[PDB]
Amino acid sequence: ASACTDDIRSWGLAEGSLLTNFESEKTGIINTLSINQDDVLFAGGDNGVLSFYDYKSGHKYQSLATREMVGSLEGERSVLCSTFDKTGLRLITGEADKSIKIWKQDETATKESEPGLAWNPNLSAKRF
Amino acid sequence: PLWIRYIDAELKVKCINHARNLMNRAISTLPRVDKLWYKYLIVEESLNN
Amino acid sequence: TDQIAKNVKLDDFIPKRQSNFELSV
Repeated sequence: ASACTDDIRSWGLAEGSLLTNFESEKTGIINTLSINQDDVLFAGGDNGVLSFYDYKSGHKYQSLATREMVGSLEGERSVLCSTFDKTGLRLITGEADKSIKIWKQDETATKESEPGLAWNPNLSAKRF
Repeated sequence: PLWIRYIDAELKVKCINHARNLMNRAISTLPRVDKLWYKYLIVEESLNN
Repeated sequence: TDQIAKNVKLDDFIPKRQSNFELSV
């Protein structure tokens, strides 16, 4: 996976072929990408928004804004680095507010109780 | 502007084939820049091609 | 003829996995 502002793409390395265009529209500058073994792709925005996508479809299933530590400037609400733990169940992020944040998936969730963002590919953007 | 200036320099001295080779390179390099396609189109239309 | 912008092909822009998410890599 590779990303530039508002643009996350997936590439097959065996031949350098474009695999999928993610639904990264309006997410702004992306500072970091991480992929776990469950096909979750995480994109950390410079605007401080955590974007979670399904790697195979490129579907953005969750958007979650980080909260900067007390006394921080609005510009400090920015994700700078990330990595999943070895099991892929914990996401570690380093931010401009000088803190490290640990994220984990909700175990009470299910396909029906937490559907996430709807699959609704925007035809207006010609990235298909 | 550099591409356009180069193409114009080529056309002003009537080197139409150098200009063609250059316009083909321009659209092959930056196919999403409409200005380059319109330049090639207007050049060939001026020559009744 | 096919001499114009020979190196530019529509398929280079199309994401191969959109037609089949489960494509094997």
